[PDB]
This record gives sequence, C-alpha cells and structure tokens, in this order.
Amino acid sequence: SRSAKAGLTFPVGRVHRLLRKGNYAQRIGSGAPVYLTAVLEYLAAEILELAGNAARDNKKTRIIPRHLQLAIRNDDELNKLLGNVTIAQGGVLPNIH
Amino acid sequence: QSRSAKAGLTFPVGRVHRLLRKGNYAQRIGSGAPVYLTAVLEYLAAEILELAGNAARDNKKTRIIPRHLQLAIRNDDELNKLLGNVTIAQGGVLPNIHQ
Amino acid sequence: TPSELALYEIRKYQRSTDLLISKIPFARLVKEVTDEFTTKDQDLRWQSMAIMALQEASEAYLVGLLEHTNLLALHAKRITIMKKDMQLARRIRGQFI
Amino acid sequence: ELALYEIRKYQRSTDLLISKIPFARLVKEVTDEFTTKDQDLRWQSMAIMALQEASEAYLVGLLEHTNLLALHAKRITIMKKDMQLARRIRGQF
Amino acid sequence: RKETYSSYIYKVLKQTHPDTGISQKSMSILNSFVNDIFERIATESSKLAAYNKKSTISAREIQTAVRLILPGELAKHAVSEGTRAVTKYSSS
Amino acid sequence: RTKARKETYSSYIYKVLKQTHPDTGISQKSMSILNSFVNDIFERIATESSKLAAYNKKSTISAREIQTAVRLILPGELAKHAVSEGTRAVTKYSSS
Amino acid sequence: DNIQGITKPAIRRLARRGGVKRISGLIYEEVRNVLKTFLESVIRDAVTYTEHAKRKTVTSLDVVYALKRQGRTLYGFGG
Amino acid sequence: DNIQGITKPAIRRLARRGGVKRISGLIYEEVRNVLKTFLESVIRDAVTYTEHAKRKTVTSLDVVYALKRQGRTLYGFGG
DNA sequence: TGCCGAGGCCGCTCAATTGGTCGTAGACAGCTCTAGCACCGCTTAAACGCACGTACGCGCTGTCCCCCGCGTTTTAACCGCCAAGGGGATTACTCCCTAGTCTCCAGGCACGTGTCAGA
DNA sequence: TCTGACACGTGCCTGGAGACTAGGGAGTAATCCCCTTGGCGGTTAAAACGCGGGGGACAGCGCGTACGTGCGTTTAAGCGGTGCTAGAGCTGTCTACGACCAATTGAGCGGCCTCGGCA
Repeated sequence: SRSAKAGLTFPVGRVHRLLRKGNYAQRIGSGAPVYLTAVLEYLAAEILELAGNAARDNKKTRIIPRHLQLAIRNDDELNKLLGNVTIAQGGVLPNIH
Repeated sequence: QSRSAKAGLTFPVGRVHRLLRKGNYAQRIGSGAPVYLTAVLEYLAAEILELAGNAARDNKKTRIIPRHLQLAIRNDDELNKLLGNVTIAQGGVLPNIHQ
Repeated sequence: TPSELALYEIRKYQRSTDLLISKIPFARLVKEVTDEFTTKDQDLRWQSMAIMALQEASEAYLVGLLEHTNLLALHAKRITIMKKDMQLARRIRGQFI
Repeated sequence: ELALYEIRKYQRSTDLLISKIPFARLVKEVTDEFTTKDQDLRWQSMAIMALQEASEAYLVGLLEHTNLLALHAKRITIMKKDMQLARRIRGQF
Repeated sequence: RKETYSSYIYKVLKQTHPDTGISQKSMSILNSFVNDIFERIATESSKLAAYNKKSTISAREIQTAVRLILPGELAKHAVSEGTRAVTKYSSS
Repeated sequence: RTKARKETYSSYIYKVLKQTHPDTGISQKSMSILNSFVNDIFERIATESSKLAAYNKKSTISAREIQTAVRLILPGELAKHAVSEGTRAVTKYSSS
Repeated sequence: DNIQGITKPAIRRLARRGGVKRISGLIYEEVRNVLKTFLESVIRDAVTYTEHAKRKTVTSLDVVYALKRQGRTLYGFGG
Repeated sequence: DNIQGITKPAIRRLARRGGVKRISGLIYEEVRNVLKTFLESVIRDAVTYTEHAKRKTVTSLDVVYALKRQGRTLYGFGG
C-alpha cells in the first residue's frame, strides 16, 4: 500500500481522493497527500496520549468524553487551537475564584 | 446584445459568470445563477451610495470621502451587523460621551 | 454554615457532566419557537437526536455567560450577581446584545 | 472642563495620532526576530500605512471597553486592573 | 491591466443623484465591499451543493445563501430584486 | 436491498491507540468526537492551501503549500513537530 | 407559557457550574430572555437548511451546520 | 528602546478618542505591551506569506491577508 | 446480581493499484527601470521636565432589606407499553441542460488633457 | 488665491457573445419499513409555597496622595533634496509531471455473536 511505503497507519490513498473531489484546485501534487496524512496522524496520536493519562489517574480503563475535555483545557497549545469548540458531555474545569 | 441589458441591470453579468466558473466552487454553473448574483450586488452597492451621499449633503459637501461612509454604516442597524468586523481607513468613530 | 453550603454546591456541579434542564419542557419550547418561522399547514418534525444536540449547545452557552457575569461582580466588590452585570457582559463580548 | 473639549475634538478628526517615523522603526525591529541574519526583509511604503491604521483602530476600541469597566466600579479614572479584565471577556490576543 | 468595479459604481451614482462626486480612496473602499460580499455568497452556495450531494450551483442555491448571510429586512429586498431579474431575462 | 456504506477514521484511530498502550479502551461516544476532530483539521488545512495557490496564480497544491498552511494554522511548538513528521514521510516515501 | 418551563431551581444549578455564590431575584427573568434570543438565532438558520433539502423533518446535521455558521463548533453528533 | 517612541502624549490622545477623562500613571506602560503583542501576531503571519512567494519585500497585500486571517478585515488598501 | 456495550470473525463489493499516453503548467535564465534606503541641512512643532495645588480614590462605619434555609403540600416529569401512519431513503428511467470549441468584434482600460472643488 | 485631484477623450486588444454537438446529472415516479407523534396509567422525584432571621449591599464620611495645569528648556520629527543599487515585474523556452483511461483483486464495512468492565 501507499501508507506502508511512507511508514504510516492512516490511509494515504483515501486522503488523495478527498483532495481531488473537494473543489480545492485543478491539480494535486504527488507529495501533497503524503504530507497531510502524516500531520493528521501526529495530531491524533498526541491528543490520544493526553486523554489516556487522564483516565489512568482515576484508575479507569476506558476513555470517556470527560477525559478528552480535561486533556485539552489543561494544555496550552491544544486549548488555543480548539478555543471555539464544545465537547459534548465534557463539563468544565474545577475553579473557584 | 449584452446579457445585462436583457436582465435590466448595470453591473456586468458576463464577468460575474466567468469569476464563478474559475473560482473552484462547483463543477457546473447554472444559467440563471450569474443573473441572480449580479442583481444582488447592484442592490447592495446602491444602498450604501444613497446613505453616504445623504451624509455628505448635510455638511453641504459635494464629494464623498471615507468619513461619510463610516457615518452611514454605523447609523444603519442592518448594515452595521453585516459589516461588524470591518475597519474603514480614515473613517474615525461616532461622537459619543457617556453620562 | 450557609456559606460553606454554596461552596459544597459549586464543587458538586463542577464535577458532574449531566444536563441540568428537564427534557420534556425543553422540547416543548423548541417546537414553539419553530412555529414562528413556518406558514400555515407547513409544520415540521424533529429527530430525537437533534433536540439533544440543541440542548448541549444551549447550556454550554449559558454557563459561559454566567461566568463572565461573576467576574464583573467581583470587580465591583460584591458577591451577588445583578442584572446590570449580565448586561455589561453581553456588550463587551459582541455576539448578540 | 477642557477634558470634555478634547473628547469632542479628537472624536471629530480622522487622522493618525502616533508619529510616523518612530512607528516604522518599531515595525522593522519586530521583523528582525522572525528572520535569520542572512536574508533580511524590506517594507513597501503603503504596507506600513496599512499596518498603522489597523493598530490604532484596535487600541481605540480596547480603550473604550476599559472605560466601561471603570464606570461599573463607580470611578472615572481608568486603571491597570480595568484593562486586564477587558481582555479576558474578549478572549483574543 | 487591472479589473475593478469602478466603471459601474460611478454609473449607479449618476442615475439617482447626478451632481455628487466621489474620491479615489472612497472608490477603493467600495471595491473592497463588492468582492467581499461576492466571496461570502459564492462560498456558502458551494457548501449547500455539497451537503445535498449536487454538482451544480443554480439560482436556487444563490437564493438560499442570501437568506443565511444577509440580515432580516435587507434580505427580503434582495430576494425580490434578483427574482425580478431572472423573470425578465427569461422572457428574451 | 442493501444500505449505503459510511466511511470513518475509527479503524485507524483504534490502531494508533493499541500501539503504545494496549490495555486502554475507548467508548463509542469518544470515538465519535475524535472523527469530528480529524475532519475539522483536514478542512482547515485544505481550505488554507487553496487560497495560497490562488494568491500566487498557480493551479496546483503541492507539498510546499501543505507545509505553509500548517505553519499558519497550528500554534507555536505544535507546528514545529508537525513539520518534522511530515517531511520525514515524504523523504521515506520517495526513496522506494 | 413555555418559557416558564425553565424553572428557577434549574437556573441556580447552572450558576453553580459557573462558580456563583449569590443570585439576585431579577436574574431569573433575564436568563430566560437570553435563552429565547439564542434559540431563535439558531433555529432560524436550521429551518433554512431543512427546506433547501425539501424535507419535513429537522435532522441532526442541520443543527450542526447552523452552529458552525455562527462560530460555535460542536463535536460529538456528526460532522 | 524603539517601544519608547510611543510617547505618553500620544497614548493620551488615543484615549481621548475613546472617551476617557482621567488616566492612572501605570496605564502608559501597559498599553505599550498590548501594542507589541498585537504587532507580533500580525507580522508573524505576514512574513510567512512573503516567503512562500519567494520575495524579499513585504507588500501591501501580505498585510491585508494576515489581518483577514484573524477576523479583522480592512477596507481601503487594495484588499 | 446479571449485564448492555465493547470487541473479535466474515461474506461481499466497490474503491485503491498499476501501467500507459498526451499536452501544458511550472521552473529557469536574462533584462529594464521603479522604488526603497541612507544622507544632509535647516526650521520649528512638539516632547520633556519640574514645582504646585486639589479633586478623587479609598477605608471605615451604620442601617435596613432581601436573599437563603427549612418544612409541608402539590404538580407533572419519568417510565413502560401501545397503536398508527407520514415520510425518509433507495431505485429505475429519460431528456434536458451545461461543458467544450470555434469565428468575430465591441466593451473597458491606459495614456493624456484638461480646470474647479477644497485648504 | 491657488492648484491638485476629479472627470472627460483616444486607441488599441482581449475577453464576451453566437452557434453548434454530445453525454451525464437532475427530475420524476414508485415502493418499503423505520421512527416520530400521541395516548395511557403508576410512582414518586422534585418544584412550589410561606415564614423568619440575619448577612451583605448601599449611603455617608473624612483624609491624604497622585494626577493635572502651566511654563520654560531641549530634542528630533518633518520637509526637501541628492545619489545609489536591490529586486519586483515581465518575457520567451522547454521538459517533467499530473490527468485520463482500463483491467484487476484485496482492504474495509455491515451483520453477528461472545461475554466482562462499570453500575
């Protein structure tokens, strides 16, 4: 496959089709789908490692939407990227002024 | 003749048609889409021009400067929230003192 | 102590992730606002999952606005939020006012 | 009160209020910390005018919100805690 | 060559009030306005065709996008201006 | 009489998880949230790459366009690590 | 009288999740007015998406597109 | 410093345009830090646009695209 | 206590791979002249600084009122179960409408020449 | 009073209009079965109601520091020239790279069971 060729897990060939049919440009370069697939897998693996720590402190085994909210609001770079987003059944951060 | 005088318009219909076909919006463009979109752009342009020219004839002026456009946008309710994130160069602010 | 009761209650509801408005009365208010955007004999239905998406986003908006209202009451050196704090907050963040 | 005479004055004019030569020396200094030593950049003359118009429209707007927060606390003097609270409720920059 | 809307804006002003003028920086501000609203409508009609899995932008799409982007009584006067123009174009 | 098939990223999000920590799980409501995250970042980078090409009068989106959009969209230290993972893939891909 | 189904003890629990200690009696009617305003702005845009598709039922995707239209993205109900 | 060329008399005129009557002495240094953080947010994005085009001069269009990128649209400079 | 929800098997099919060909978009190198950068000297608008007076911020104390807490009564939300039926969702069938392509020529832009609206 | 910017006139050329051919997207039927709406009764979680008391909001107070005004000394901004050279914008060639097509077959999905972490 084209994902094994680049050392990746996400699908390179599916991302190539979504770029060709999304009305972005007339032509798509050969390395464009490979670059964008590696950035997507890095961001997923990163948000998934922070939400696993949150669960492994409460001695929980399965990740629930509350754990995703704590990881994002507690991180400086993720909080600014996702600053206009609402997580369903997430809650708030504990805080008493 | 021109596809603008057929529709009774002044803005150019055939140029808005080309800008749609070359802007990466869809694979096909309908025949009546450029006629509808040209008519909305001329209605909106002639509404600003009327409000701004009304402000300029209060000061007994004969020419529209950027200060007159700012005064007409912030005094119209609907036109103010359409352009609520926009800065006009050399416009200024509305006179306002708080009690 | 009546002051440590409100502290006990701020701790309790900042840990939960539930929806705090009842479900049957909230769904009636959404179907009444809809009748004002439709004409005669053109009524619309709602999927049960669309009413739940609209309730998760309304309470996320109300909790975020009551927290900026609390910040404006501590600026005037009170602990009681007034109607005049909520008005100034809607004006500083220019979303609806 | 000539404090009211000058609010009326400066709310009627439209020209820039910072001096132009010092402002361009600060824009060329901030640029030197985003580039390497080797390849330095130049600025068009109308690109500095465009950046100064947007800078003062941002500061005038933020000082209006700061003034609203001083009257909520029964004062007429703006203070440093008024400008800090106005940026939390805005959530930008 | 550089294309603007300066040619037509100046014809619309002289149809109603034929003794008013306009300055060069005012005309530059009205160019930024016309193709800012063009960008907003054409970008929303593009999402409408994809959400419904169509390949075409038609007058029906242009109409639905003007209702989303323009505020209340501004949008009602524009839906009647564009409908009147398609009825007259199609009688030719 | 058959149904239409829906495409997600769930097959792959679950492999990246079982890779570092094989004993942790994930719930069906958490997997739905993570699909909206991947689809949102995809569209942000693809929409910004489409303007960069039009501002320069090109008709091609290249790996050079993807890289510039990633620097405009991601903040700070997050964008420094996303440029290293992405150039190491294009180097490894085209060495075969 | 459907705005009155948003009861007073349920507005107190929303203010607790925001960190509030005391509430004024004139707050409860003001909170109801802000929810009514916010609901009309979102439902108006979601019925426009429904009638473009020529449907007679508001779906879950219509609400998600109406909220993104106003800068409030929501994850967890479809994208 | 170059940030010191933004003088106190000039800051005081910008506050007269905003409607302020009286100013505490610690405001002058806090306004200089707000301007420097705003300039670094925009110039960072405008140098990225310049170098993708392989130019060595910042143009008037690079500043307009960087401002629109952050929800501050400017009319009247060729946008 | 079960126990509803993760989590591994499993037929079947449509979407990813591979191998060619065709024309054009992008890379590259050279050249013309605009505009950005640095200097100089004079002129004077505006920033600087330093003593003075006073209005405003701020802390302290007092009075009422209006929020909170408790306990009884009353309302209607929540749940399980039912029947009915509108309309979402898929499927064949066709014919109209748009892209693609050439021949022709007028609308719109740039270089000039004016002379009158704003200090 | 003055004159610089608005407004009016040539002079060419590129982008719009006209006529056609062709093939797939869109509009229209028809069918099936999921899921929205409405009704019923139980049972009981939770809202509604009233009373009493006491803590916090709000007004008045006096003092003292720090902001604002004026006035003269001191700095560097603004305006104008002149000279220099980097690099923006244009043009003509040429070849590598991406769209297009077709014929294969394995990845990924839907429909199942099996049963075990959270309550």
